[PDB]
Amino acid sequence: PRAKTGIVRRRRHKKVLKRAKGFWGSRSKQYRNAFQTLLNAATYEYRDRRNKKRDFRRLWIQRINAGARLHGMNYSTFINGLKRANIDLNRKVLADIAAREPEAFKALVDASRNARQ
Amino acid sequence: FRNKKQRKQQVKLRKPGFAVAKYVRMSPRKVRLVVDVIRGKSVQDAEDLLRFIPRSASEPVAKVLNSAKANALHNDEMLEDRLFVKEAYVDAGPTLKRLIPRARGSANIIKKRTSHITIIVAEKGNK
Amino acid sequence: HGKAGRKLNRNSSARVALARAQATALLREGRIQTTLTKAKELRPFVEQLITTAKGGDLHSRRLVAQDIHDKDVVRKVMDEVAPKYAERPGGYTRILRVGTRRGDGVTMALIEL
Amino acid sequence: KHPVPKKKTSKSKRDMRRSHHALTAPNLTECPQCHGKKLSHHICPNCGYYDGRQVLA
Amino acid sequence: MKRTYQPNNRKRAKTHGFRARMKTKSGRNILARRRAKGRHQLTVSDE
RNA sequence: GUAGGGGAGCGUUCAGUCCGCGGAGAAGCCAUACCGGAAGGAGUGGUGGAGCCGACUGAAGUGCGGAUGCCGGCAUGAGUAACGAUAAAAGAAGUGAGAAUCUUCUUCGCCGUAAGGACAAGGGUUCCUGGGGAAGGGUCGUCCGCCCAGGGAAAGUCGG
RNA sequence: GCGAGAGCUAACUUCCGUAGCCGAGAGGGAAACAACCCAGACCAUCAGCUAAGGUCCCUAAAUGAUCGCUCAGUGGUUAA
RNA sequence: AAAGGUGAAAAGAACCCCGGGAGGGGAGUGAAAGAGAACCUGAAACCGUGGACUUACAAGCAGUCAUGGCACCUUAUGCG
Ligand SMILES: [Mg+2]
Ligand SMILES: [Mg+2]
Ligand SMILES: [Mg+2]
Ligand SMILES: [Mg+2]
Ligand SMILES: [Mg+2]
Ligand SMILES: [Mg+2]
Ligand SMILES: [Mg+2]
Ligand SMILES: [Mg+2]
Ligand SMILES: [Mg+2]
Ligand SMILES: [Mg+2]
Ligand SMILES: [Mg+2]
Ligand SMILES: [Mg+2]
Ligand SMILES: [Mg+2]
Ligand SMILES: [Mg+2]
Ligand SMILES: [Mg+2]
Ligand SMILES: [Mg+2]
Ligand SMILES: [Mg+2]
Ligand SMILES: [Mg+2]
Ligand SMILES: [Mg+2]
Ligand SMILES: [Mg+2]
Ligand SMILES: [Mg+2]
Ligand SMILES: [Mg+2]
Ligand SMILES: [Mg+2]
Ligand SMILES: [Mg+2]
Ligand SMILES: [Mg+2]
Ligand SMILES: [Mg+2]
Ligand SMILES: [Mg+2]
Ligand SMILES: [Mg+2]
Ligand SMILES: [Mg+2]
Ligand SMILES: [Mg+2]
Ligand SMILES: [Mg+2]
Ligand SMILES: [Mg+2]
Ligand SMILES: [Mg+2]
Ligand SMILES: [Mg+2]
Repeated sequence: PRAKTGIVRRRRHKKVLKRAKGFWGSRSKQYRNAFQTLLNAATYEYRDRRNKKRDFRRLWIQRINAGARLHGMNYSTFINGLKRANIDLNRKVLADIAAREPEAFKALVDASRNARQ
Repeated sequence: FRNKKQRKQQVKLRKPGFAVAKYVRMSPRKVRLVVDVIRGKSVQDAEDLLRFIPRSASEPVAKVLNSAKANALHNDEMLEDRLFVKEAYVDAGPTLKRLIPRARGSANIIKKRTSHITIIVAEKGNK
Repeated sequence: HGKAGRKLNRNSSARVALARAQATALLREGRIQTTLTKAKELRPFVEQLITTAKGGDLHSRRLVAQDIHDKDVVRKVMDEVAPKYAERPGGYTRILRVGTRRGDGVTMALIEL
Repeated sequence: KHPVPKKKTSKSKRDMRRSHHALTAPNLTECPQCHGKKLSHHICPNCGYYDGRQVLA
Repeated sequence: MKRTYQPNNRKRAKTHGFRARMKTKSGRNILARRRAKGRHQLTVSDE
């Protein structure tokens, strides 16, 4: 008995083309370029998952550095005197405190400096 | 309603303001070129503009605007002195392929595009 | 670039054989239908030919006899039309732009007396 | 010799090329006598009226 | 310039025809081996 | 984790068998933000018009982006190049639904040991009348060597 | 990279030996950069410490601290 | 060589409408004309009309990932 593709291929293909939208030109419309575009897209997804884990960390950091400096502290010195008084805060939170909660950041500062000297 | 079959029974399709130049021997893009000026304009305007556009596809296009106006006034009981070009477009027909000889032995597929010219007339009022 | 005339994508021998047959009919029948250009080509040459014919003397009739080859027509402009044109200094012709056409899609014109 | 195109062109550019091919609409007016519509400086085609009558109805 | 095919009725027939094709063995053979392929065009006699 | 060996499975058809659906609508197709670890598979909505899902088992022409792969369709180049000899055309008149192109007229231009005429070879109704205009015509066509129908070809001395 | 031969103590050179690496290795660093320095990615996280390598701005992190040098932009390409 | 399919049955569309026509818009038949003779489904490339959000100091394997804007609300008001 013979068994044409009949259906399967159109199936596979559409799957890709439905992943494949928003894509500029041919990419969103022809299979090969679509599936392809998606190979690379794969690479970018994986890496950029861990990557965003980096990037956010960076962001939090610069916000804290700011905070410290807003009084007279370095990031490194603030964070270090916040290791010294053992104030074991996540730094994401520290950003949050720093930019949305003023006088709190103030206190955490005075603390870090105290524990530093 | 309930069944699709029941809807089929009950309603029928009426086409309001619509007519169709089918299988017309002219290339789509050309004919579009005329038609881009008709669209959305005081339907009589279209009859005038189409007397002084100097392209070849003026005439089949106008022919279809009288058909629409016709079908719109008669078959659909509309209002001449307020009728207009709600829609206008053209798409491809079955394109008509024949061979031309060329230098040395070579040959060539030369395509005589057809056009489905189509206009939809309508009633234009502001309030 | 002070040059002057039309080449009317014909040679130079042609150019003449034309405006000579065209003057021949414009004089032969008061007005003609013909391309707007070839008209603004036929205006001042017919016109000048009017001013040759407007003169009486045998000369002027051989002068005309050169450009307008058919006797009847010559005789017409000589005897009939040119005299009629006496008191008028110029403007023995005028030009009218009608419209388009199918094949060539060219503007078109009536040129008359 | 024999220059060809390197890559097929896109729908996008191609239709940026066409960006001008757009026809200009005969700027028309209504013709004081017979009442169809005339082209400025030409004969109103229905009657034959440029100021009196010329080409005929 | 001038071409391969310059028709000649007598040539055509005296060359490819039926009295001709039957005159030889391998032409009998051509014949029936054509017939089998259901030729309407049996032979240039049949033009 | 490459060549490679091993492990478990997803989907396609045909087949045996059971659960069973279907004109209050099958398959196929179309949309989507649900589910599964993945091959995949469900819900509902629109299409369609008469067939089909599911489980278990069996057998395979059983899963394609590539092969300057094969068939077909449609894109690019492009409204570009070209319209096939630089012998040349004008005006009037007519016809038609529509005419630069078809039909009259009057001229002009070109061939004239030809670009005239008569045969042969080849072609096969292309001839004539009346009609047609899809396509063939390198544009247009009311026209034609194209389409339709009807007619036309006559030998004792020519030729066999 | 270390050992030698052929070379011109030439080669992104070639022919052996030997370790690691790429091949079949992603991740950070060396601007960029198969081989080099750190390091071997089973998925998830908007969580923390470090390595090589860094901390004026681009660009995360001391325009740090003290004892000095060079003033040539050396740094940021060679010799008698 | 490529060539297949209206409907259950021709009941094959009298008749009015724009056009020389082609083609279409009714009507009328049928269950359906979302079957009308280029007559079963009608995928994709490919060409268009409309609409949303966008785009004329910008450097690009066209993605990814983060955030803001705007829009929408039938596995769908939140992980959207
Ligand atoms: Mg990390
Ligand atoms: Mg009914
Ligand atoms: Mg040839
Ligand atoms: Mg020219
Ligand atoms: Mg000469
Ligand atoms: Mg079965
Ligand atoms: Mg089946
Ligand atoms: Mg392929
Ligand atoms: Mg190539
Ligand atoms: Mg152009
Ligand atoms: Mg070009
Ligand atoms: Mg050009
Ligand atoms: Mg050209
Ligand atoms: Mg020619
Ligand atoms: Mg010429
Ligand atoms: Mg006459
Ligand atoms: Mg008439
Ligand atoms: Mg001609
Ligand atoms: Mg001859
Ligand atoms: Mg004839
Ligand atoms: Mg034609
Ligand atoms: Mg007629
Ligand atoms: Mg080597
Ligand atoms: Mg290898
Ligand atoms: Mg690496
Ligand atoms: Mg690296
Ligand atoms: Mg890097
Ligand atoms: Mg290297
Ligand atoms: Mg360190
Ligand atoms: Mg910084
Ligand atoms: Mg009809
Ligand atoms: Mg749009
Ligand atoms: Mg700028
Ligand atoms: Mg801008």
